[PDB]
Amino acid sequence: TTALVCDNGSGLVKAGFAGDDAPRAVFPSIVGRPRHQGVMVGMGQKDSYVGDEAQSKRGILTLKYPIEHGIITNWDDMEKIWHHTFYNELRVAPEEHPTLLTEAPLNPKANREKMTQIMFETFNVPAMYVAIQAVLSLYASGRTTGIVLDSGDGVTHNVPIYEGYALPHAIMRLDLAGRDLTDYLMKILTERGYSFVTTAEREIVRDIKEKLCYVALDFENEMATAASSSSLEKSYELPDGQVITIGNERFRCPETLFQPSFIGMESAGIHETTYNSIMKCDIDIRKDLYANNVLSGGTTMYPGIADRMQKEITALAPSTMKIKIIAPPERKYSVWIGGSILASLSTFQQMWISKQEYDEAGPSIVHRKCF
Amino acid sequence: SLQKKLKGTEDELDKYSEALKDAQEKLELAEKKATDAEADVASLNRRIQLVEEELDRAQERLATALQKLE
Amino acid sequence: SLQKKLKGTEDELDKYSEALKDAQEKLELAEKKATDAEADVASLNRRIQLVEEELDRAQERLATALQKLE
Ligand SMILES: Nc1ncnc2c1ncn2[C@@H]1O[C@H](COP(=O)(O)OP(=O)(O)O)[C@@H](O)[C@H]1O
Ligand SMILES: [Mg+2]
Repeated sequence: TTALVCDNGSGLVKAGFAGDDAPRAVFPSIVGRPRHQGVMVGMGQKDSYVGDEAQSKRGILTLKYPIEHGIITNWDDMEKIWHHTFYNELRVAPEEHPTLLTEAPLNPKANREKMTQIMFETFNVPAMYVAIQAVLSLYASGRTTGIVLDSGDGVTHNVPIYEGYALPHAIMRLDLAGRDLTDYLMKILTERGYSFVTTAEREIVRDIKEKLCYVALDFENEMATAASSSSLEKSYELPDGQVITIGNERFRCPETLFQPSFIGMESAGIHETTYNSIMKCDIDIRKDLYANNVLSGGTTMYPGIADRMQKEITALAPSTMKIKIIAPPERKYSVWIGGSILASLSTFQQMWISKQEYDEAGPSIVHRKCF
Repeated sequence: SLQKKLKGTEDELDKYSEALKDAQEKLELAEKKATDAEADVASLNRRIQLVEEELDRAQERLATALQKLE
Repeated sequence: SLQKKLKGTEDELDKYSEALKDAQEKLELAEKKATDAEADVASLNRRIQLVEEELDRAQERLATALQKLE
């Protein structure tokens, strides 16, 4: 048989078979329903639109995200998305395919319990397993030590690992992620005159952020430069024309990751949380954590993020320590590649949660010897 | 009479429309290439100045160590 | 009846030709900018390696001077 690797994530679902190099199917985790009435008779449209199909009919739909920050708030929509992934995209029956799921650190136990219950009872998978994003990112990066930063669309967390031994007391979790950046981009575009409110225009703002935004090495210097020169303006084409221009907002939105005070958050920037997490570890393992800083996740795909992160860390870390940052080109799909590597290991075949074993041990088996 | 003139005009319109479409496609291709090159060169500008400053302070430290050793 | 259609076709053909000329001009400008950026980045990446080796030699000399000082 073969193993199936899934990654619910947040805002993007990427799933495929184990042993492959890239996910076979990638689509947003969006479920939509029509908010209008409809006058044509005999069309026979379905009740709800899920996955990438709902993106093609964005104009007559309202979009809801079942996952807010790692956790799952709506379960019927989550089951719909899982059914879509298992049937429409992969065309495989989950009755004979073990499923490896992915979960963020510092999450409620109820999430894992309900995930396993739905997987075992609604889909009848022969076996399953739940794993942490950061460990699988470290698997994909080819390292065995080093503090790893994972900033997706829902949550940002740092997990330091040394010689294959995790340090749970030094794991930091922050809710600042891409969705908050998109919301701040909305809040800042109104200053120029462009107002986006509808959930359909959330995708437009997200596309603008993805294709146009960049991280500035210096904030004050860039603000001074853009206040006089006009070389920073770039134009964007809306889905119906009406070209728009954007100036300072090009680099102010990503600065929220380093200046959380922009959106009123009390916490400090990722450049400081990473250093704090490194300092929470021992004193003999800090060299390898400094020299093996790993970045992964969608929000990390900003151009110029690595240079600013390294500059800030070097400004914080002692001058003697060498600071290195690993930013592979395939940062977004690092977690899935790590999952594909892990599920194909021979020693992993006895760490699955079996069907009868789960039946004996109850839904709370997840936190037992089998993780 | 007029029908051949209209047919020729339509054929010319189609030909110039195809040429215009190709012109755009090449325009976005060139613009994307130029933007990528500009982003890369700016990033490694920042890298090269920071590296040069690192070399400068390394030389200063070496001079201080040399005089202290003397 | 057909005269208005012919006039509209001629007008849109003229607009298409003007757009084509503008597209060619913009493509030429973008290509020139891309070539300039490529030359600049080539010089930058061929001189950054010299800067890196210089700083490495400086830091090695710093280390050996510190050892002799100790
Ligand atoms: N090329 C890009 N540039 C900037 N941001 C991006 C890019 N690609 C994706 N993103 C952001 O990353 C998010 C997707 O993150 P994702 O990899 O799904 O995290 P997770 O796997 O934890 O759900 C999107 O919301 C998007 O805003
Ligand atoms: Mg993720």
